[PDB]
Amino acid sequence: MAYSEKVIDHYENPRNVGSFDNNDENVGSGMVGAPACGAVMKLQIKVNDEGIIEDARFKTYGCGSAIASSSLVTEWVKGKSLDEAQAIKNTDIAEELELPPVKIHCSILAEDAIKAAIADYKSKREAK
Repeated sequence: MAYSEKVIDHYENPRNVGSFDNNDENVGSGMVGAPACGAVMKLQIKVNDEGIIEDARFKTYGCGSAIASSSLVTEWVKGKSLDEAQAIKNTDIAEELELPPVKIHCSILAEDAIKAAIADYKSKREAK
């Protein structure tokens, strides 16, 4: 973990783009990153009483081209259950957009980021 000269980003001074304004007593957050990858995958989700994903958000964070691995995992979780989304395998996200051989790991973070949110939701109702 180095200084990483790429902090404090702003797109023309947005207005909380990719967020549902604070939590909703049932929102899970998933954040993942890597040292050699030099990036972070942040995605939002919304689960109901039943336990199914009804809403899925995503925020930008990292210097690079538009990441499809995130926009793909988001549209997939949108309407999927907790187990279903957590069942997703990077292999599916890899062949989905056919990521480059440069850092295939970029695909593993896509499925790993979404899961981080599912595990965060259960923690919101586990302690209350």
